[PDB]
Amino acid sequence: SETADLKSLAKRIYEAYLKNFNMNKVKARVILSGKASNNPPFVIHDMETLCMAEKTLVAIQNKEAEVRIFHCCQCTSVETVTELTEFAKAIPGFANLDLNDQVTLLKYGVYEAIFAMLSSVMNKDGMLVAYGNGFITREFLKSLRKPFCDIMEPKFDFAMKFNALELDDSDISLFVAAIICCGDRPGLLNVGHIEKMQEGIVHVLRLHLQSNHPDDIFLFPKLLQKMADLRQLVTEHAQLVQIIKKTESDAALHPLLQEIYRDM
Amino acid sequence: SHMEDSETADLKSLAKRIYEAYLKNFNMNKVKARVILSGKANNPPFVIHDMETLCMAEKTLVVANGIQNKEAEVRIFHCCQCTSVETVTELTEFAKAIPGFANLDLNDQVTLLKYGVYEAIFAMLSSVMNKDGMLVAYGNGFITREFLKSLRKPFCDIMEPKFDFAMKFNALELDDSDISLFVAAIICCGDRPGLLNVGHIEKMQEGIVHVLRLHLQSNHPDDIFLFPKLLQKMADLRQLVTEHAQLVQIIKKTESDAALHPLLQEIYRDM
Ligand SMILES: COC(=O)N(CC(=O)O)Cc1cccc(OCc2nc(-c3ccc(Cl)cc3)oc2C)c1
Ligand SMILES: COC(=O)N(CC(=O)O)Cc1cccc(OCc2nc(-c3ccc(Cl)cc3)oc2C)c1
Repeated sequence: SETADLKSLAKRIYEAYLKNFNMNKVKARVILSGKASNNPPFVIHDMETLCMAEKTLVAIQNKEAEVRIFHCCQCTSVETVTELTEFAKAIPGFANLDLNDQVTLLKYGVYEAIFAMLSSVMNKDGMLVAYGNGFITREFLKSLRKPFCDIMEPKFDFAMKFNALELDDSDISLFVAAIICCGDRPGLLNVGHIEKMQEGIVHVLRLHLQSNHPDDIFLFPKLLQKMADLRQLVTEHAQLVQIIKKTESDAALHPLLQEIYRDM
Repeated sequence: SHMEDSETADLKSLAKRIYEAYLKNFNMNKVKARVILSGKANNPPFVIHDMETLCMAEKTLVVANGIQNKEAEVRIFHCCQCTSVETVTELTEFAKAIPGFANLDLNDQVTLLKYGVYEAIFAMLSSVMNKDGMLVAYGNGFITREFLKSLRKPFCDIMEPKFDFAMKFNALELDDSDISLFVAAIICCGDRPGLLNVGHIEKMQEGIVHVLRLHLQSNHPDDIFLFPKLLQKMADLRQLVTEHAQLVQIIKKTESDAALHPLLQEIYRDM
């Protein structure tokens, strides 16, 4: 045993994952079963059901129904950004880094990470919203007017492909941690150590997937591709967001998310 | 007041003569298709969702004589054509059965058909589709939309746009009585280029359009504006077909193992 060091680290990240994230694949897959355990979610398929949801599920009414979704989306992503930061701090090594390195990894990582975890609450028909109490159809999102329907579709594409890997929360913890702890991110200060720290989380991820998915020994290689597809997905997302802000008159970009995009 | 007059018994006759012609000449219809999809029909469809079930399908559904060893995308491509060629035939027989259609100039019979057939195929294709996939092989098969997306460019760009159409179209909750009339109005279009007796064909559409109007008002008095909604769909199909005409040519012009059926070639020549 020298890897007894590593098997440890894997639980430390995954505990941090279970702690700092209210929404997880195992919880999300149980909800959408039909083995609902209590009440099932509430489905949104159009207006009527949307505005019944905007009643019972949120805290708006003045505005068009497209921007309601657009704004609601940011409420969720900001919460998640917060959860992601608390999770980043609970990664061994992350705290040790320059303050301005802790901010940069987080800047370029959070979205790649949001969309990877977003797959957990998506299937082909829709996604789990409002803390898991709601569910909005993919169809409904596509049957919204341009350019707002071009928003969510590409993420569904990603998720279907992603959930085909049939990863679990233990895999997703390490995977997400490999996304945050990335040495590519422009403007890093201690580039060499972030890399040594990456190559370390990458190692445990590789071996974990080999214990958990012996049935596909090439899963890790495939996650490195998904990591690639995520960076493009985010670049793509950056622009669809820019555009909607610089055209659509009632489009309100939260100042935190604005900053994240600043100099994308 | 008044019982039913024969100026409008002529109309329920038309909507009646057309509907039967539709049942006579189309092997697949919306009533059949939904029964097959609910699994309330009795060895149900066979799901295709990967390479294995694709290949193990062609074995027990179509074995390929002159295709056995091609790629996987080009199989679907060719497979698709067998179905549409079989549909054009069914569409032509159905067109011969529309009152007035046989009476038209022989060239006019084939021009209305040239421009109508794809508009009608995709309109009717909606019957065999849901959000997940579509019925294939005379009903006995089923292929995931998912799987059709999970092919490469530009092959996976073919079938998606028709799923967009169909989901919106099926939301109109139309039935075979409506579709029969709608298809007839598609074929009988006074709009199509190079027509030889444009005035009579105009008049002919107008009659079929008028029957469709009142039939929709009867069978769907809950959406009194179903008819206009359907006029929009005609438009949506013209462009769906147009876009489709160009992705086919691309796939012909580029993809070196993409054969276009010679009947379909002729059809496409000039759109
Ligand atoms: C611009 O919006 C986005 O596409 N995103 C937010 C961002 O850029 O920060 C991406 C994104 C990230 C995470 C989740 C997300 O969508 C969640 C989400 N939540 C709703 C919604 C609408 C009404 C009610 Cl009552 C409840 C929920 O819709 C959606 C798509 C969307
Ligand atoms: C070029 O092919 C096409 O996209 N089309 C044909 C054409 O243009 O004439 C459009 C089209 C028209 C009508 C139906 C259609 O889809 C039927 C269809 N049938 C299959 C298939 C594949 C393997 C097996 Cl074993 C069985 C069936 O796939 C598809 C899409 C597709």
